[PDB]
Amino acid sequence: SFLLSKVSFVIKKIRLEKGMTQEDLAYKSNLDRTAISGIERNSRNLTIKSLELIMKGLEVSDVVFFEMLIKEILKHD
Amino acid sequence: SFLLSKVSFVIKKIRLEKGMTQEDLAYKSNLDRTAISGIERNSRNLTIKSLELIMKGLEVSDVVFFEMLIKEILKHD
Repeated sequence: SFLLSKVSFVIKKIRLEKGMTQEDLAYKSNLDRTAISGIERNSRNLTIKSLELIMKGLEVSDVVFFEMLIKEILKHD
Repeated sequence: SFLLSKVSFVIKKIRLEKGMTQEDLAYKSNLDRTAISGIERNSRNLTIKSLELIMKGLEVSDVVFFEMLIKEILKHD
């Protein structure tokens, strides 16, 4: 699907712009590394609560995240 | 948790703007009515795939959804 693949793509794009490894995010987001890897490959089973934990771990506001998700969808869907 | 409470607010807001019942949304979204009620009652997490199916069931684009969520967070914190 287009949404979960865009959510993952935006998580990875921000994590690398902040210079972070999957381990680093895992530790800051309170989710296991395998979880992070999994979501970055497919975000279908990401919950909203976890996505919030990920945003806190990237240190990115929800609003910014959503604005990048919309920009990605609009420009590339 | 904060994100989920605004997501739950936006779902309910759109559902009622559209004049749809919870039963109607449940059927169109592939999610139990018990599920929908819990999501709106903040007593229940939600996956992105679930949120996707809800948007389809509301017949709103993800972009419009997320823009409404951003306005809600921004104007009302």
